[PDB]
Formats: sequence, C-alpha cells, structure tokens
Amino acid sequence: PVLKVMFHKDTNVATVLDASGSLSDGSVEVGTFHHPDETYPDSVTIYHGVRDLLYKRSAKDPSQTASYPNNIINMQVISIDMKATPRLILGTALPRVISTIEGKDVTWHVDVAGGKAPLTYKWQFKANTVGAAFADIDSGENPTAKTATLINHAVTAESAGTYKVIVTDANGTTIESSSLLVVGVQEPPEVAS
Amino acid sequence: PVLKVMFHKDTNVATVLDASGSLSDGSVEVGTFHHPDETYPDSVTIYHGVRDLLYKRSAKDPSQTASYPNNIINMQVISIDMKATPRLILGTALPRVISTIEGKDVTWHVDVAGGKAPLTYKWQFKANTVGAAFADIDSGENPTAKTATLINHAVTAESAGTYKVIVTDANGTTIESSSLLVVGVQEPPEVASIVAYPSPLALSVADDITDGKTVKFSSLPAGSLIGTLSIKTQPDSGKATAEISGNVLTVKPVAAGDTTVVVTNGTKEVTVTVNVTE
Amino acid sequence: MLNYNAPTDGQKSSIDGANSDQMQTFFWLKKAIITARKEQYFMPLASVTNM
Amino acid sequence: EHLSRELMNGATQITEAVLQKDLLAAAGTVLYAGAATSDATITGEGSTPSVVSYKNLMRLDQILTENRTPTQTTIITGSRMIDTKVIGATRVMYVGSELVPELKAMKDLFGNKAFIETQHYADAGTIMNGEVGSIDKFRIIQVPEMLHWAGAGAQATGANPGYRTSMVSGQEHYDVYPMLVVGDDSFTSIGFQTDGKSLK
Amino acid sequence: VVSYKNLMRLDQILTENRTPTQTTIITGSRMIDTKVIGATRVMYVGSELVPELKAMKDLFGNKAFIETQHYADAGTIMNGEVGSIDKFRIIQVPEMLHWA
Amino acid sequence: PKHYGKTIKVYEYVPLLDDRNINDQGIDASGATIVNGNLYGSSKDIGNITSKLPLLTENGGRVNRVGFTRIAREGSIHKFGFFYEFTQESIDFDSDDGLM
Repeated sequence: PVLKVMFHKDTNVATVLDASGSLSDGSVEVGTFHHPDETYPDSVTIYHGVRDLLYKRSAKDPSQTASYPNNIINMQVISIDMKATPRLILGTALPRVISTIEGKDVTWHVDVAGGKAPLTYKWQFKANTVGAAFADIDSGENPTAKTATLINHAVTAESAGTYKVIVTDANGTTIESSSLLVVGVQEPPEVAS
Repeated sequence: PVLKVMFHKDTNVATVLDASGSLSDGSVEVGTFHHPDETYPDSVTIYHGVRDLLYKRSAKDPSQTASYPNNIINMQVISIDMKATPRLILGTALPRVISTIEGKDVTWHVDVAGGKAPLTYKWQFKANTVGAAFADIDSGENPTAKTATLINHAVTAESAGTYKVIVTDANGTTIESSSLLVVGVQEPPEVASIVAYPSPLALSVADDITDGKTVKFSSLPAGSLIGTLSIKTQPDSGKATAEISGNVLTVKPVAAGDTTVVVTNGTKEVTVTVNVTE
Repeated sequence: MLNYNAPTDGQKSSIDGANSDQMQTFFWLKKAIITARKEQYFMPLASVTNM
Repeated sequence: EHLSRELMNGATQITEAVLQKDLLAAAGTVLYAGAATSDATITGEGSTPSVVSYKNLMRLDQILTENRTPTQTTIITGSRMIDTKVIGATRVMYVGSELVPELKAMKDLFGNKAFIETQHYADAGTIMNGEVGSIDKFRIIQVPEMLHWAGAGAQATGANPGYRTSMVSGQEHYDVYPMLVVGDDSFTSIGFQTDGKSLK
Repeated sequence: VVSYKNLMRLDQILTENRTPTQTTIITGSRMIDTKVIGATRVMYVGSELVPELKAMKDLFGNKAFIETQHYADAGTIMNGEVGSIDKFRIIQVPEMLHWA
Repeated sequence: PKHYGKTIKVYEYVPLLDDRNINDQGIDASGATIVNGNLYGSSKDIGNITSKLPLLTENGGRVNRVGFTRIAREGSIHKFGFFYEFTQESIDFDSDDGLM
C-alpha cells in the first residue's frame, strides 16, 4: 500500500492518507512511500518514512526542495496524524505441521487484525503428488471454506497435503499463511471373526 | 525406471533388463525394482535390490517363495549380468550463481554421461518477477538453445533470472539442473560532450546541390544516454540548408559556400564545419 | 538399520523424525578470505607544499 | 574490523585514482601515434594503424632532450657474466598492462628485438619496482591500475584486426591508452592542515 | 597448437590476477655457453607435449626452449624439470591425464 | 570434525569497489538514492571516475553512502574402496610361495 503525505506549514502537522484521498485544508504533497517496506517489512515504520520524505523539502516552502541546512530536520514540533487504513496484521498463524491418524477431525483457525471492513477468507489445498498446484476448496460442498475456521471430517490418505488461507481486505490488500498436514496409515487388522 | 530381474537356476546367473525386454534362455521372472530408489537415490545400488528380490524366492524352485532356511542367501556364487540401459548421471552441473555486469557475454555448459543414445537438450528461463513460471527459450532465434552449450549475448537488467536445463534420453528419462544469473547495474555517467563522425571536418563535399550529407553524433562517456538532438538553423541559409531527423543529420548545400552548423541536445553543443565546392 | 542419507536437500535420516532434525549440517572454519590493498605508484612522486 | 579495513582501502584507491587523472589531463607534450592528429582520429583500421612504434619513441626522446628535462637514471655498463648485454636507457616511462605485448613484439631499425628483459641486465644494475624491461632510451614500468579513455577512438568497422573496442551510443569505438612519462620537478601537491604529508 | 603469444597472454592474466610468483630469476654465470633465464612460475605438462614445446619458436624465429644444462650452474634444478620457456618452468609429470 | 555433516564453508569478503559488490545503499552526491552502492566498479575509464567521484561541499550531510557484501564457498567429501578374494588351494598348491 502506497501512502501519500501532506504537510501544513503553519500548524506543523503532517497528514498521512491513502493515495486516492485528498485534503483541502491548504497543505501540500511532499511525496509517497510504502508503509510495509518491500525490502524490510518489519524494520521500518511510518515515522521513518515520513522523516525521509520531509528531509528533502525546504523549510520555508515545502513545495520547493533544498539542501541540508534549510530542510525540515526537527521532529519534535512535527506531529503525524494518521488517516490511512491500518496495516493488515496476522494475529494468529497456523501451526506449521499437524500430525494425526486417519478418521479424526482436524481444525485450522486463523485470526487477522487491522485492515478495512470485510476480510473475505478463501482456502486452498495442494496435493502432495509432484506437479500439483493450489486449487480452491469447493465452498458449496463445505460451507466452512468461506469462513476463517476450516474443518474436515474423517481425513484419509488423500487428505494429506498443504493448506493455505488467503485473507483479502476491502481495499484489495492480502495476507497469507500456510500449513502442512501429515496422516499416519496402518495395515488392516485382518478378519478374526 | 523399473528394472526386471530373471534368474537361471542351472548356471546361477541373474539377468537385469528393462521392463519391455524379455529373455528366452529358460530363466524365470523374480521381480521388479526401481534402480534409482525414490527415498534413497544414492545409498542403494543394483546389488542390494537384486539381493532383496532373491531373498524372497525359494532355493528349490525360484518361481516359488519360502522362509529363511530355504531362501537364496548366498550372493558369492550368484553373478549379476547387466543388460539394462545405464542410469543417467550428471557429470558436471551448472554453477549455482553467476554474477555479471550488463553488457557482457555469459555461457552455460553442462555434460551428461550415460543413457540411451541420441540425447536431447532443452533450456528454460524464469524471470525474477513474482508469479512467473519457466518459459522455453525460442530455439529458432537462439540456435544454441537446443545444444548443451547456451550462449547469450549482451545481457541486460531483463536477462536476470533462473536458467534450468532439461536433458532427455531416448527412453524419456530426464535429469535437470538450474542456474541463477545476477546482473549489477550502474547509473549512466551523464553527458560530458558530443562528437560528430564522418565527418568531424568538412562533412561530405559534393559539387551537385542536390546531394545531401549524412552526419552521425555520439556522446563520448561510454554508456551515456544522448537525448533528442535539436538543430540551430544553419546561418547563411543561402549557401546551405540543414534539417535533422532523429539523430541523423542531413544537410543540403544550395550554394558553394563554407558554413558552420551547431547541433545541441539542450545542454551541450557540437560545432560542425561544412565545406562545399562548386 | 537407520540410514544417514543426506540431511541437505531434505532427506531426513530414519533416527530423526517429525519433532527432530539435524541441528548441524556443515562445518565453519571461521577463517575468512580477503584481498590485499592495491599498490600506489604516482603518490610517491609527489612533493608537498604547505598551504 | 573488516568494514573499517575495506573503507580505508577504498579511500586510498580513490585518492590515487584522482591523482592519476589529474596528471593525465594536464600533459604538456602530447604525441599521437600513427597518422592521427586528434583524439577521435586514432584508429586501428587502414593503411596506417595508430600503434606505438620505435620512431615514435625516438621522437619523444628528441622532444624531451630539446626541452632540457633532466634524466632520471644512468646507463648500465656490462658485467662479466655470460649472455649479459649493455643498455643505454636514461628515462622512466609508465605503461599499462595492456600495451606490454605490443611493446614486446616491436621491431627496431634493423628488424631485430628492441625489448630487453630485466634478466639480461639484472647484474651490474638496479631493477626498479615493477620494471619489466627497457626499450631504446626508456625503462618500462608496469603500473597495475593505469586508466584509459574508453570509446574515445574512431568508429570501429568490421575490418578490426584485433584491437580492443568499447560500445559508445550503440556503436563500437576503439580505446586510447596513456603511456605516460613524468619529468623532474613538474608538479607539487598542496597540503592543507596535513602536517607535512600529502594526504591526511 | 600452443604458441608464444598464448604463454605471454597466460602470464599477463596471472599478473593481473595478483597471483604470487613461485620462483625467482637467474642471473648469468662465469661458465661459457650459459644463458640467463627469467621464468618465475611453474607449469606442468604431459610427456606428449614435450617435442612440441622443444620445436617452438618465439616471435622473431629464434629458438624458444632453453634446456636445463645451460642454466644448471648458478641455479637450482627442481625435480623432473625439462627446461623453461618465457615466464614458466616446464615440469614433466609421467601420469598427466588428457581428454580424448 | 566428526558429527558435523559432510561440508565445509567459508566467508569471502569482497572489496568496496569490486564489481561483485551489489547492494542497495547508494546515495549520490546530490543527495538522491542510486542503484549502485559502490562508487565505481572495476571500471578504469576516466569518464566514469570523473562522473562518479565522491565530492563533499561546504555544508554537507547525507551525501555519500556505501555498502558491503560477503559471499560463501563450499566443498564436500566422498568415499572409495575395493577388495579381492582368494581360495586356500591356490595358496597351498602354488609353485611360488609368498604370492600374497
């Protein structure tokens, strides 16, 4: 998600908002930056991006650019007001591997915090055989495929594979997590009576 | 690939041969096994598989099966005769990572030993962009793609990616290996000056007025990008006329007079001398 | 009969299972390789004048 | 420690490169090999390729003696060891590693070898750092990091006999190489707050 | 076939690579019919290549190969050496391998 | 050492100015980010050196940033072996003793 920054000189307020949105109080646009930094998703937050954007613009006129001593380099007086939608955060992640025997119910649960309004959930399953790709689980047959919690009854040998959930924001941003299932099989006990 | 084992009781010779083939010496079919084991490709060879197949069968009749005391457990007397196609072995593999700057030639070489006869080599490229799958390199445009050695000329930023080769036997067995190319890019050096070539002096001199000159320009710092050129009209337009299309310059002399033309990209200038003889 | 196989490239040994895996798969000498400094030929010719 | 060492190495390399480019750009006596009369005209194709030759070295010597520039070294008389030859070279010339085969293949006035290796006159003479040989009146020193102009030469056609080329604006052009000679008391360094050293 | 220029090119590349030199040069000796040698690197060859090396000529047509008996005095001769050309000292290995 | 697998690896530290030094830390003298962290690679051209020199000004900050890179090497071991067999009659009845 790209974010757009507006600075108001008189009140020393920096406003962070979505690219499409606009503000009419009289501020000017200083630049754009990515809130989740592609190279370092967790090392850099909004404050660092805003500081790097403000370093370029001039103190007298934020419209124009200036060299070092004339920049906006003091962050005590600058206040950041966040109007953009919060970043999408995976509160709870699926277990990496789940081990069970055939004929037992298994449940996957995932939680997502942040984002806009709906977090439409879609589940996918990839077969363990070579040359296989992720395919959508039939929501019609299993109503739980649409919701966050996915449940399977009486798993078998064919049920083994990799399971991934996709959570989609109302704005289109997505976050994913994957899990692996292993099932144990034993020989038939043989007919005694 | 599945191999088939046949055992001759009288001569104590076990024959290993392909699934399709058969033998009429009088041996009996003991079993089948995968020569490259799926779980352990390199830990287990043919001898272990043949011994494991023979352990099941009976000593009195190889067709039947028996328990441990009546098993075939002595491998010293038994001799193994090889008739199947030898397993396909990759002698040399591509380097894992290759690093190069843009504008240099790179070459990949692979060597495969064993297999049927007429081997087939096919190469693929996957770009570093997200959600990209291996794409076959057009053999018609690049003839070396079909051969083992792949030569690629004047790599750029877009040539970065993962290269994987596929070697196909006559029977269809396949072994593959992959290589990664990393390209470093530098910023353009910026334009320092512009020069004129054929000719730096006098351009082309022709008595006929209809004849038009051709001029080509270049920026001296190697790798610098030259912008769209603009011409400052020839002064004494009576003696000559000057018009530029793209980078090439065409000058038509109306009258036999020496003139000077200056062409500028908006930042730097070049002074061109025109000599015309009647 | 457990087998080492090759822990690199994903072939777990029989002894190690789902909960367990090979902690160590290589050895590190800790001695690095460096390149020396380039020689200088035009600097010694210079004579200094104080400013 | 590795970061600091690499930082200092880069600093030293940069300073030496700056000094070399300053020396090259301000050369007073400049000579173009072959028939070329400008930097662009130098080319490797035609009746007269612009490669260094024996008579060009003789010209450079004569021009330098006309300016009364002091010589840097003295001649070498013979030594009693067998297969030792005398040399009469009294100046020092710095050349890159690219031109050394061209210098080794060069012919003299009578068609014999001009190049004389350091092995012949190692006895009864002092071999300088980086010396590879001596031709005519010059002793040749090979500096690993000599710079050059890439693409400054004339346009390269398909008649290329084997000289190095570089791509300029989509066209291949030849390279140009310095072959520098530095005379006594030509230049001085300015030291600001340096405490008697060239660089701090 | 190998030539003088190939050896010059290999020495030039190894000089640019900053690879260290194994051996030092030899100055002359008092004895007659002894010539100086300035080879600083060690090269291994098979038995088959030796006649080709012995027949080699330099740029101007003179003999390139120099035997060991010329510079046996005032020098130390390494094991199995057969001569020296240009910057390399040629060593003969009985079991050198080749691609056929 | 035993119990550590079958591989040995090392670190190689490339110089600041080498071509293999590819990273994303570059800031040019004007103050803007650039693609190449190293000022100039192994280029020996005067034009490149003049263009890409680090120039500092009177009031200078955040003008010239540089970065560094390290690479890794590896090598492994293998196993070999062979045997031979004999019978007792061969040893006992051979004309020449000491064959083994």
